Amino acid sequence: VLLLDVTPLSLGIETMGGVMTTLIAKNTTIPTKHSQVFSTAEDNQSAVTIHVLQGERKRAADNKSLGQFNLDGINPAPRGMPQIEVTFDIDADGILHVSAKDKNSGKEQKITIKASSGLNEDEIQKMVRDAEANAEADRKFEELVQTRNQGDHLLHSTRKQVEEAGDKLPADDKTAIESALTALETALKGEDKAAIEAKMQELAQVSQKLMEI
Amino acid sequence: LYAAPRPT
Repeated sequence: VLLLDVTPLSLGIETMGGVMTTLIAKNTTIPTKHSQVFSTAEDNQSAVTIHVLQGERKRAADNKSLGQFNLDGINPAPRGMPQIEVTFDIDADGILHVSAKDKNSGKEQKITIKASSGLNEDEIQKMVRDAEANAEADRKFEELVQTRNQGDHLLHSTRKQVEEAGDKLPADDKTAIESALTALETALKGEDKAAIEAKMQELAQVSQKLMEI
Repeated sequence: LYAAPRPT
């Protein structure tokens, strides 16, 4: 064949930290479908939002929003336990169907996005040029977000351990840990990955007794 | 990793 229909930009959803995660790649032939299971980042999250995006940039905020919906009623469970399957399906007429279904509860929600939605030819070209001009920056953004999300987890899991060690943790250890958590919490708000990693390292160095238990 | 945003 010498011509065919494709979807002209990547399609996906916003994930933790403001990132666009791709479910269908740019220039994929239509019709097409793809699913991916996602979970929750923190304990006891019972409601989630699926924000649908078109584009090639790593910051969700720089892509074209196509719509959104929420999924409610998920049993409050530990971080990473919910299994929420997200399915993008584009039919032969360019209509995009997005669904999310929580496997434990069977709760489901969906949206239909019409084929004329999203960016036009000129904005499509501009998007691809902008993503190429910002490729290094977007890579660095994705690496910062991966570090931030790790560091966020380390703060939470450390505070939980401090709480449950209680008395068994010497005062001087708890003082050192408390001060390292503060520093890490500060570094996470900035945009220097190595500063965050350095603060994780300083926290591990004062945490050894806390992980003896 | 495939995690949704935290609650608003």
